[PDB]
Amino acid sequence: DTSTQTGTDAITQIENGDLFDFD
Amino acid sequence: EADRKLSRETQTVKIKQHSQQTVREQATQMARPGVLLDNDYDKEVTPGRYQERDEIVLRSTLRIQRWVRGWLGRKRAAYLRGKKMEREAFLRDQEARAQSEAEEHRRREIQRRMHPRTAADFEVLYNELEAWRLQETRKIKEAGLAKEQEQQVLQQLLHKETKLLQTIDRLKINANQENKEARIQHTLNEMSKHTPFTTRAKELQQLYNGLNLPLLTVDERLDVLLHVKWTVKEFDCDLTRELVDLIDREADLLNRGRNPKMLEGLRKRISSLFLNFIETPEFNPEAVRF
Amino acid sequence: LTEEQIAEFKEAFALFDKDGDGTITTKELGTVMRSLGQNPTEAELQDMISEVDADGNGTIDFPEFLMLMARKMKETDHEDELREAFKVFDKDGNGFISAAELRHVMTNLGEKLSEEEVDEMIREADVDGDGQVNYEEFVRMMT
Amino acid sequence: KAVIKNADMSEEMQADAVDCATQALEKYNIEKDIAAYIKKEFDRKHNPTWHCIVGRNFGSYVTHETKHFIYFYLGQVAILLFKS
Amino acid sequence: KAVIKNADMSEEMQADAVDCATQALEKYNIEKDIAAYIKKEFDRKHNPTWHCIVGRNFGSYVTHETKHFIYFYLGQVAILLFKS
Amino acid sequence: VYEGLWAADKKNGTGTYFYMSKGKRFDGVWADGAIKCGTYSEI
Repeated sequence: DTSTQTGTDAITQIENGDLFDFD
Repeated sequence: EADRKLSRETQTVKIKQHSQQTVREQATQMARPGVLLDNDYDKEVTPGRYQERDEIVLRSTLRIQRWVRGWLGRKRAAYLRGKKMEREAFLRDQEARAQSEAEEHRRREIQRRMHPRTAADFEVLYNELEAWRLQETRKIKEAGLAKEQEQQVLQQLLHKETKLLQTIDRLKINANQENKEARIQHTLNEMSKHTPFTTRAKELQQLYNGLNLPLLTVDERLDVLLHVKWTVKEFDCDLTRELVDLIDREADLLNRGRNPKMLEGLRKRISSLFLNFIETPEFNPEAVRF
Repeated sequence: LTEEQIAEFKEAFALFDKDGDGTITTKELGTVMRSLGQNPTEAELQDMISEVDADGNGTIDFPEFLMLMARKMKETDHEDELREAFKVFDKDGNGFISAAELRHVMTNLGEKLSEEEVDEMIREADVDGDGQVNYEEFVRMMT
Repeated sequence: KAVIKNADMSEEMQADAVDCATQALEKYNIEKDIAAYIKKEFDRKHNPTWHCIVGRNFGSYVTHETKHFIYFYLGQVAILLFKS
Repeated sequence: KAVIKNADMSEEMQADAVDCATQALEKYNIEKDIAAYIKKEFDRKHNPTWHCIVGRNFGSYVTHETKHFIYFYLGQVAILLFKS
Repeated sequence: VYEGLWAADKKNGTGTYFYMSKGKRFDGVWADGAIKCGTYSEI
């Protein structure tokens, strides 16, 4: 009856001979 | 009485799937040759080619934007087509309604011309006849021949006008008879128009309508006449006695046997007398109002 | 060019502007071309527009409009090829990619994607949040 | 600014229903809870029992009682109520 | 396949309502029209009292009689079948 | 206070009811009864 709707890049490189001691 | 029994609640909300997975920790270990052995289960792969793709993605996005612009233009064209369709439908509906109204007005005018129940229709018909006579007289004057016989032409036109007036008068007489019948019916309806007096008036109106009924059965008419005679004898006045005598005469004729066409006039007489008696304060208390 | 093409062009011109001026402005020229079923990029639309929006009349009269539109319609393109290209361009093999990333790539690559157009397309497609829409299914839904 | 597409109730009842709807919307968040509160308030004031439907998009087609069915839209949702 | 969110009725009645909803959905493709067809079918099938609601975002709490309540989801729409 | 056009009451005419206590006003048409459709504002 009703109708409705609705943080920066970092570069680190080991240098040649930096960490190694020859003697 | 009554009381609440029970109830249930259920809401249909939207639902969706989900996907949850924890992170994965991996460790890559290298070893010196012979210091630590590592199981080998790796798979070799081809070199491959990597490319650049930015230009291809840009071209694809340009094509996609072109298609999107085409779709937007299609939507605009669809809106325009909907507006045009609505305008055309409105114009067609208005034209059809205007044509129907004009046809109804023409039909009403034709019906008024054929049967001028309205006094306005009768006046319009008389005015139209007068205008036609004036046009005929103007045509005769324009012709302007046989001045001696111009009187004869005028006499012929007068005879035609007299015939038309006689036809109009006959139509008016028929309309007047119909209007008198309609006025009697409307007065009867208004009298029956709740109170006990209104109920009595309604019963009297029902009896009168039954008396004035077409193609009624002989037995039904006799029973209605007997009921009306009983109602009249309830009042038992002088006019009531005369009406009862007339009703008894009609019933005796019907029982003796004859064509109802032979007694239709007497039946109309009895109906008129009964209506006149009913339209009295004694028969109907509401008769004071009318 | 032909009778049917002229009727289609008249329908597109009426959709762009039905005032009866007999000409279509440069702003609505792109809309008319889009309603004609063509899919030209923004650069090509500008190329077609400025190639008739110089004479000073403020619009393209009937003859120039019809000849230019016939020249434009002489070209042909395939929507299936574009759909396959988009399916391949989708990063995942199945064609399921992030809507935000795809919209950003489209806006920042080549012809910039309009924000309103992208939002309308996304709303029409209604991609699933739980699982990214496959390329073929998204193409079918869009067209 | 309000809207009521279709309703069947007294003028005072409609005003009371409108006032109740605003109070329910102000004092409730769940649509079903607001509908239940409105239904209970209507039932306690308009000859219980009755029922109501709350949602966002739904076509309605039912046969309610005479002068026992109202419908209106407020805020973001639409409210349809009718006595069972 | 249709999933019944809630149902209080006979299994045959529930199956009959499901068949009516599927037939109405195949025939009527409008939310108001499908509900009207479903309501008409439901009234003629089980009992004169019927109540069919069609929608996708309609969640309501309304009292219903026993053995005369149903709420099922078919495809993407939500169907609520009951007796008024 | 109800002010507007009526036709033997319950008429679908422009009418406004001013609920002073609530401070609101409802304007609409009393179509074949007390009310069928209208809009309520806060005056």
